[PDB]
Amino acid sequence: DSQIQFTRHASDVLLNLNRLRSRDILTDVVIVVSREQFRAHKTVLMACSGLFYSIFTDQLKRNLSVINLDPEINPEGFNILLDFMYTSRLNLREGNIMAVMATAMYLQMEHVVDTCRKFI
Amino acid sequence: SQIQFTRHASDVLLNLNRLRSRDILTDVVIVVSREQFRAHKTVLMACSGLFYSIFTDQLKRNLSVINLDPEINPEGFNILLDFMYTSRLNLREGNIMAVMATAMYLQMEHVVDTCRKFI
Amino acid sequence: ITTIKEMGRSIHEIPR
Amino acid sequence: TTIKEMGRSIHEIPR
Ligand code: NA
Ligand code: NA
Repeated sequence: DSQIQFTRHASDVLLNLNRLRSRDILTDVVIVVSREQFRAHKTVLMACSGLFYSIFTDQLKRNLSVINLDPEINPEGFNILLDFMYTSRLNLREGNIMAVMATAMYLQMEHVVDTCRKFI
Repeated sequence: SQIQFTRHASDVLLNLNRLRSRDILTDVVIVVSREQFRAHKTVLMACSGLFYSIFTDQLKRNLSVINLDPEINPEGFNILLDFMYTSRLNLREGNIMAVMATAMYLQMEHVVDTCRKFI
Repeated sequence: ITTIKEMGRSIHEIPR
Repeated sequence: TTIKEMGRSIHEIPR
């Protein structure tokens, strides 16, 4: 018997999921962060965030199509994390690292928080 | 500065497979000669040109049940579905032709090209 | 079991 | 500036 391990398969799947997101194909939720809105696939959000995982495994919240995050959450920080979920790349700047880290803590993304700590 | 998480995509895919096995947010059942396989349309579209076409077709994109061609082998489909969700393609001498035929039907040409190396 | 890595693209690319 | 991180990036969903 034989097993072939396609080493860029997962990356290729994730790129295609990001392309679906950019085209708004099969997205099933909007995340509202104060004045800004971001469409996504619940499966990707649950895969990456303990907060979204907990929301969408609640039987009474699984069908929510609109999520309003806490008013204190920074939209730019959320956008950076959403892009990370769909690309594997976390793009930080001196002016936004604190907001990214705070948003990652709120989203229960502990490994991203740990990375952010390294950049002050 | 950009931090590249080199195992992030694999970690996402594993979590998507865990959601599949727990039947969380799956939105379609694929029927192959009366055998049923639940899945996420997004993953099927990401991996297969046929499913990409089906799930954007205005006449089929809202169906929760998709019936494949009656000549499609259920074992071959299961092998390809597992590959979609894990990156691992398992081949045996007794099923490689069925796997290859199923990949051709699903418009997964890169998988077909790999199977050809083992013939 | 013979395990082999394949490093090429595994699936189609969805256009932007 | 690009920096690789090879550790787990996200939580692991249980079986
Ligand atoms: Na999905
Ligand atoms: Na079922």
